[PDB]
Amino acid sequence: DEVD
Amino acid sequence: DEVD
Amino acid sequence: DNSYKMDYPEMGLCIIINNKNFHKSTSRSGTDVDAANLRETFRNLKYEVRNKNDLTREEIVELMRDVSKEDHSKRSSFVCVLLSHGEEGIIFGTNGPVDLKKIFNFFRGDRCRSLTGKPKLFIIQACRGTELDCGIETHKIPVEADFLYAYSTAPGYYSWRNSKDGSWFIQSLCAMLKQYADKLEFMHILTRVNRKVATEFESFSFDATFHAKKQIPCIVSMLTKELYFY
Amino acid sequence: SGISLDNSYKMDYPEMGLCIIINNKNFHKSTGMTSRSGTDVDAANLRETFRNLKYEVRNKNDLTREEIVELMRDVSKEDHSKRSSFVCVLLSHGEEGIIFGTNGPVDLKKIFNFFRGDRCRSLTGKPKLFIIQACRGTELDCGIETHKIPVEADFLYAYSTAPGYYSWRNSKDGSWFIQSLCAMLKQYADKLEFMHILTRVNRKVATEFESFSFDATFHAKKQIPCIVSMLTKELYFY
Repeated sequence: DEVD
Repeated sequence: DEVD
Repeated sequence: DNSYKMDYPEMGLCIIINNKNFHKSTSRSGTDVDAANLRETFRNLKYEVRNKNDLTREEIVELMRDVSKEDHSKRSSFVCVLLSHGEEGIIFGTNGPVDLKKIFNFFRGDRCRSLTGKPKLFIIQACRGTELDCGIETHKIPVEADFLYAYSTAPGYYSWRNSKDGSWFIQSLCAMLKQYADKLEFMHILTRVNRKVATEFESFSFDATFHAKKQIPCIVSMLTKELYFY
Repeated sequence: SGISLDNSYKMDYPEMGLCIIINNKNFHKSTGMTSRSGTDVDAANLRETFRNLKYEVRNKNDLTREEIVELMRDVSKEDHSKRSSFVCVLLSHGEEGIIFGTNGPVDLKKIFNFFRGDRCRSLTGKPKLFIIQACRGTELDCGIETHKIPVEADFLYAYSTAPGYYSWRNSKDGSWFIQSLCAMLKQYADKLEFMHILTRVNRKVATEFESFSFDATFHAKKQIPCIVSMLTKELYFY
């Protein structure tokens, strides 16, 4: 999971 | 008819 | 599991804030028609309606604070109708503006626990800017989830009111609710309010600048389920 | 004669419509922006899904801001008369009201406006769908334990996240929102009205997704998509  |  | 549980002992509160007269730091003609139309409509929907009139921005904030601290345990849902001057992201108390977000946030899933997982409906009859539409000829759930923001108008745009009949959006909102709340899902009702407002209303003005203008409301949904009032 | 039921958009034109996908993964070094790993999974998922819905899909990759703008102008100037609807999917870096080309920002309004009823006449009165997978700010959601028609009418903006919030992407699975978007379309586009489909997407993203990070600041976070609808009728894909 990563911020976009 | 009037704008708010 | 696809529709909200609406058979709590109580449907919920319907808070109506009706700002008509603003301090001389204009009068919103016909808003009382709206406030009346909404009271009756949500009365038939079996909501506990509280009408407030002519509230300062401080009163609005504290009204919403206190309501959010109430125990909503026996209530299926929550409704707030805001009637006033506005700008993008802003509603006016009688003596000035307040951030809509500041109102919405009292009821976040983490700050108003007895409404966690229940539909929170905000109906906003106000300007979202000063554009005119000229038309064309034809951690387990997010704290922001389970809000529905029914806007009278697209972002950036004026919202129209009629001094005699009431605002275009509330007129149409109440009418569709009356005809369809015992039949259609809420988004589908709101979608006819979009069509009614888009198709049946057109401004008439002696000022060419404001004449033959149009309006489309704006449905903003963070809901996680379907909502039926019946 | 015969009686009514025009509650629904006319979806039996000879063509369903264009489905444009802008897939921005690799950004110019000078911009400071990271590669959007997993967006290729989204872009494939979307193409196959909207293929099955009988859309004419066009995949574009790594477009500059100028290319993005020119692309949407050209497409807005096409004759859409034999088409039921228009679909645009944006997959990129973003901020509130802003999508990033590979070399800089594009105003989302500037794109949307090409398709206004007065400006793209062969789409007047037809559903215009914008699907936006991108940041709308930097808020994290920590969650909680359980003149005759408007020129702005007939747009739907299905945003991946709430106003002001980050939007999450999984480098292996693709973005939470597009993952759920596609899956609900496969499962329900033959059964449900579009707003009800997007509501299941809201539920799926809200309920089934939570972030796992070695960084406490970004760990155990939540997301809710944002449906923004100017539609005037019901939209069915059958």
